[PDB]
Amino acid sequence: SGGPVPVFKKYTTGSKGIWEKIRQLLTLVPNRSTGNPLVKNYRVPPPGSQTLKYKDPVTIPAGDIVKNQYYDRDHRRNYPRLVAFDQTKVSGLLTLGSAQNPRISVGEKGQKELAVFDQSVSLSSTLATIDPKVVKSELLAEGGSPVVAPSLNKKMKFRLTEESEHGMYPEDYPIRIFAQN
Amino acid sequence: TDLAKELVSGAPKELITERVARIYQEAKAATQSGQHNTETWKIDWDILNKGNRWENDLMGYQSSSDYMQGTILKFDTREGAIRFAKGQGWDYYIQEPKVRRFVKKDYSANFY
Amino acid sequence: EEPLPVLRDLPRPEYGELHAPVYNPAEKYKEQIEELHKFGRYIMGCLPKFVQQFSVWKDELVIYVAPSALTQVATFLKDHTSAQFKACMDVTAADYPTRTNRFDVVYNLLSVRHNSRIRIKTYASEVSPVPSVVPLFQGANWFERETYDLFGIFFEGHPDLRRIMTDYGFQGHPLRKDFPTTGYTEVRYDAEKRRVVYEPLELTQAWRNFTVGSSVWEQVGDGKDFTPESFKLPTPAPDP
Amino acid sequence: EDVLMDFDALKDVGSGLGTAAVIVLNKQTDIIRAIQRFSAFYKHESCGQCTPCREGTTYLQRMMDRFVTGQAKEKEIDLIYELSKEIEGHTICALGDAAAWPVQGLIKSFRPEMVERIKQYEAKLGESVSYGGWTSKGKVLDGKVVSNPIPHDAHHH
Amino acid sequence: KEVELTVDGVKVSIEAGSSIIQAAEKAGVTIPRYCYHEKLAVAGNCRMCLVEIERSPKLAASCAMPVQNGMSVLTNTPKIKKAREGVTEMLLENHPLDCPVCDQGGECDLQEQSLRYGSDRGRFHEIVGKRAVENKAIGPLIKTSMNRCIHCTRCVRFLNDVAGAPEFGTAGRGNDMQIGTYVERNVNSELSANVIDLCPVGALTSKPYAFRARPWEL
Amino acid sequence: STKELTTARIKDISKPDENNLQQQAPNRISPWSKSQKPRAEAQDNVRFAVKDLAKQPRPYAAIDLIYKQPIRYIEHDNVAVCDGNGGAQGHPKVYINLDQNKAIPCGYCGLRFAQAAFKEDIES
Ligand code: SF4
Ligand code: SF4
Ligand code: SF4
Ligand code: FES
Ligand SMILES: [K+]
Ligand SMILES: [Zn+2]
Repeated sequence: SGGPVPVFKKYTTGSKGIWEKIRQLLTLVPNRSTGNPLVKNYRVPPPGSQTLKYKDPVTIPAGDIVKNQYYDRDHRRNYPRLVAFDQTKVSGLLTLGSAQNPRISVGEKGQKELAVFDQSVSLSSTLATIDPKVVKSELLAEGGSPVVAPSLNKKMKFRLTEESEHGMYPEDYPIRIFAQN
Repeated sequence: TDLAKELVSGAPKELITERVARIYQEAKAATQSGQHNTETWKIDWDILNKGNRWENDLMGYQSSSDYMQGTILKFDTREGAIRFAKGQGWDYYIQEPKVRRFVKKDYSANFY
Repeated sequence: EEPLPVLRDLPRPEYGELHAPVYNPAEKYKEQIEELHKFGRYIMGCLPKFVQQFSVWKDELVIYVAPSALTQVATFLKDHTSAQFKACMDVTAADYPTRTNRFDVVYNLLSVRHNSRIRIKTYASEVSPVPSVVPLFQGANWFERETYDLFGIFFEGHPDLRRIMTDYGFQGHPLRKDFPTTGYTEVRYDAEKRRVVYEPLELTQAWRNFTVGSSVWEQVGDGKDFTPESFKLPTPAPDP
Repeated sequence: EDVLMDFDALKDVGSGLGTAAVIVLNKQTDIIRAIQRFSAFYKHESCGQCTPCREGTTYLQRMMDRFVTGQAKEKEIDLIYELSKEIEGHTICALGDAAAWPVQGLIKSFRPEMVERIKQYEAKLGESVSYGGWTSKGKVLDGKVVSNPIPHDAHHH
Repeated sequence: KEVELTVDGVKVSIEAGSSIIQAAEKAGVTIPRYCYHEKLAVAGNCRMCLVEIERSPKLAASCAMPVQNGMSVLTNTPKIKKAREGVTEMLLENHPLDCPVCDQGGECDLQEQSLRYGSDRGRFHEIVGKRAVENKAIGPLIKTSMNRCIHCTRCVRFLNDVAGAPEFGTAGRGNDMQIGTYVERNVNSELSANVIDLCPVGALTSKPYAFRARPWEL
Repeated sequence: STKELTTARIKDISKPDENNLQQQAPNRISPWSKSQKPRAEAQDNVRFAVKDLAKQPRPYAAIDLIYKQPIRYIEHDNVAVCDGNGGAQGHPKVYINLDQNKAIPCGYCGLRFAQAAFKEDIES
């Protein structure tokens, strides 16, 4: 956790000998670092004088010579097509059901019905004349309940912590720290 | 459409009086065999009879006083371009693209 | 009081060949696609008089309404408990001169309630006014002030509409496609007049249009179908 | 063991009775060099108009010569198999199909032999060879590949 | 006369005897090609226009296969896209790394089709090296860098048939096939320089225009 | 003179002098491009009226330097491979064909490669 750390465990220059004892006797919080980085540790091999020979990293499926056809991993051309649902298609889905839950006849009798919603069908009329169970089953939810706005993050929850856990300002300060839960 | 919409655009008067725009569809390039840049209609302005480009004396740049030299508009229907040109009150002229004439091509024709 | 480790010298993990799964990034939005589709339809059913159409892309739901349907749909999405979009984040536009109404005014609403975002699209022409949402959302005062400055859209009902970005007495609305990127004029300090004066534009190096060398081949295909299997009209099966 | 000379019975086991030039060998020979010689034959005899066989038959030839000396990598054994599939079905005349089948024949039935050849060369040379044959120190100096085993196996001539 | 066919679900009505690629180009489906030009005789050697026909195992050169009636033509099967990347991986096996110094840089069909239809990685690290050819001198107007030729015969078909200059042809066999004039002689036609536009790659470029501009500037 | 100082030549005529400020480069008199502006005309300008022409940048002309290199000669192979003698810090690897009886320069580096068997005729 983020508990206080002894000063000699931080990479900054610190006093030694008699001055260390003076520094601990006079400072308010003896484990506060001066902030001057250790000359012998900080950036000691400069970025231009390293020893690591860099190698280009390549994950196997997308960098392999084999089993690596580009059309498998060509996601830029598998983008979701843009589909706009007008009132007419909503009516057609509402009256005829969906592809998963068909409510359309078969053969030429069905092909008659689909062609009905192949041209303009205002949705105001469709709701006026249809089974009230359809709205409770298709349009609304859970037996007539409304459709709440969907959440971008179903795992977004919060909970209240206390200073013994979040380490920040005590209870008197006018802010509260929220965890995940 | 019918309104003199240019009176609200704040554009300088010279685009109405002194410049000529062109409505055209870009032609297919001889070098490459692609046929995609020739499917959208574009509007470009004619160059100026003087002061379109002149050599900067110091560094040899290409100075210009034409503020429409790097302005090309894009459309997807020919009518939208003409309607938009009409709305602004532009003195345009349309360049009808050429249409390639169909000729059937057969592998066997090399001997027959 | 042990001496500090030299983090340069401490051992590092060894890896052989790395493996990372390849899968379509658009798949992980699948659950979000259905729920926006349901909630998009819900708004249309509640207000068939206004919602022309609705569209879903990944995790973004758009509602397309007329200019005369703006205040109604905005109010519904603000006050309805199922969709409490109290916060309006963005008001903007876009210029498509090919269409009869070039300007396309877009609103983004945020629901801190249910952790959702919705988008309203409403068109406009150069002279046709659009209702102002300032009476509903006070945060649109400056977003509408900016759209007029850069698109010239008439906003009906705005308490104080004026230039916010461009100079005072600036002629023309910059983000319209017909407005050249370098504008029409430029300023300099004139010795005779003892003041900074405007002069017509004259570039020492004319802008170079490298955009002509664009691709002559179509670069991205027709796309892929990701509609939920509960929002497609069923195919009438053949008879015996 | 039960091979019966037919236009199709030999086809079931992947081969065929094309010109009935039945060849019988013994275990005291290296089939890698024998198949390599067929690859250098179809290359030298391909007319050279279709792209897959004008170039791909050179792709096979440039790789079997590294196979016959074992200067390759173990995964490159199945790399050349993917090459042979890129040739078949794309050419005008059946010479392209006839240049890829012998490559599959070596891989299909004599796979461990190619691996042993590569494992020999690792021990024989002492330093493992990367993709394409490049040793750790192989580079280009004043216009020639240096510090690397160059396979002058293109008939020299 | 016209035969009604569908290409990827798009109904096509063309004159009978036409090739598949013209039918596809009328339906809007784009079929990549190098060796097919709409003013030249049909050769079927570049093998890039391959499609799949419903009643066949064998891929069809859509630039050569004449159209049928009721035929179903596929162009976007995973089988086809595998073929397009295979062919692309073959043309670039011997192609030089010349794009920076190549006058065809921003307008080369071997670049745009490879970008669109080929893979994004190359699998050729061979130690023997690529094929090298000597540049042939055929006059003061055509600058030849024959390392870059993809052996598509547009130059040969144009000069023989359209231009009427039979001194240009393919000399050699297989991996040593060398477009040119065999002996050293200049190409003599008033229309000889149109070959510069037909050559899809930097093999034949303008000599007066050499090294002076890139196509995105103009 | 102003005859060599204003026209480009493949090779100069007189020996270049480093102190002559009118030369195109300190190691070359005449320009090396048809469209390169001569240095004599470039500095005959008002902006140079009160300058010190000896301190203006005068990099050594690269055309004269590159022809001071020897020709690489390849042994029993007609194809040279060049990569800029730096690998990942050079130019892309390009293969040069040496069938013709001449020294073919590299497209990027400008190094000239030939065959050993052709050296005697080339060195004539
Ligand atoms: S497949 Fe046949 S026709 Fe095509 S290049 Fe090879 S040998 Fe010639
Ligand atoms: S022809 Fe095209 S692919 Fe080949 S070097 Fe030139 S630009 Fe590159
Ligand atoms: S030189 Fe050009 S036009 Fe002629 S075959 Fe080669 S790529 Fe085609
Ligand atoms: S375009 Fe058909 S094979 Fe070349
Ligand atoms: K060319
Ligand atoms: Zn070089």
